[PDB]
Amino acid sequence: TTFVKLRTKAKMPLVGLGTWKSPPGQVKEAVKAAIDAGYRHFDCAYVYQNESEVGEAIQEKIKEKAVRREDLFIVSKLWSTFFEKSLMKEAFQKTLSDLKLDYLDLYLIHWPQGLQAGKEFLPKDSQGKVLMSKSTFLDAWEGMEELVDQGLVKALGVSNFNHFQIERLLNKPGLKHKPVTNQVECHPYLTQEKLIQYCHSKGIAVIAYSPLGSPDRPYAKPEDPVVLEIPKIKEIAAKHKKTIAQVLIRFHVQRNVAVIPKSVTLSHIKENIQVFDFQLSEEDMAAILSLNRNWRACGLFVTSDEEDFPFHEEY
Ligand SMILES: NC(=O)c1ccc[n+]([C@@H]2O[C@H](COP(=O)([O-])OP(=O)(O)OC[C@H]3O[C@@H](n4cnc5c(N)ncnc54)[C@H](OP(=O)(O)O)[C@@H]3O)[C@@H](O)[C@H]2O)c1
Repeated sequence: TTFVKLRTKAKMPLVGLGTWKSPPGQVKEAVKAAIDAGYRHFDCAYVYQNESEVGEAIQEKIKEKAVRREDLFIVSKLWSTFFEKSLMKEAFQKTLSDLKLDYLDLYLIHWPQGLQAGKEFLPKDSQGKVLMSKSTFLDAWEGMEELVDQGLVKALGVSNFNHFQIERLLNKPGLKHKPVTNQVECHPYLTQEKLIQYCHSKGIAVIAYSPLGSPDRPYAKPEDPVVLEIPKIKEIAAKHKKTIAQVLIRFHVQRNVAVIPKSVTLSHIKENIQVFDFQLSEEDMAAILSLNRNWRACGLFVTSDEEDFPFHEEY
């Protein structure tokens, strides 16, 4: 109930703790507090640059006997400047080393377009144009598959992929490890009906991020739709004696979609996991689903004209 079983028949907890934009130090405390509140799924990434702080938190809770490594699901992601196999292996060893773990439960392609290798996460030319690499997500996957055969990663997945891109991966000549999740932005204004149906029927679980609409996001504008403030959510929240955020998170759990709300605030961290004590009615689920406007806050929009750009397609 609190988990979705992957194609491997590993259990992925339905609620996890997101880590993007959590500052260093705040993150170590946030992860400690989350473990204490019963979180077992953690989502971290090389490009966040806070993995070391996550790793400290986990090591300390394991040392203290609060949790066993086998009951944690720890996810990280390969950034798009490291698609080329040797660079992939270096990036990965740094992620695993920062996290202080012997293996990851899940390793994701972060973004389907490859970017030029170098020190910058977002390489630009003198003009300020983003530079792409020659390596594709299929090249990166061949590299990642070796991690699985090695026991360093239990399963591979993708993030921000459309269904044609997943098909291409599923139809890759010589594919060894099928992807087990697709981690995409998901909330009442971007429900992802078709993408979720596609994933579940292809052996692929879905992890929702930005379930709260990613308010901390740096480029938020007054004109943007406001996920927290959806009027129907307030109504449903009052009815169930839960918070608006709790309803936004349950909306994902109740569809058997994992969610990774981000928080470094203790009250919010404890509250976000209190979503296994109520059920949304069929009318409430239909009312939430009525809200999609296919609106996205998250992605690399500057590269929309470059070959691998996922958000052009319907799903
Ligand atoms: N491309 C990708 O694959 C990708 C992209 C973006 C994110 N992600 C992952 O998904 C996670 C979630 O995305 P997100 O971080 O963009 O946004 P989000 O989880 O929707 O929203 C986070 C924001 O909401 C606040 N918040 C959390 N709980 C709350 C509550 N109960 N009530 C009110 N406010 C609350 C947080 O502040 P406090 O911290 O103070 O609580 C933070 O400002 C990321 O951290 C990361 O792990 C993946």
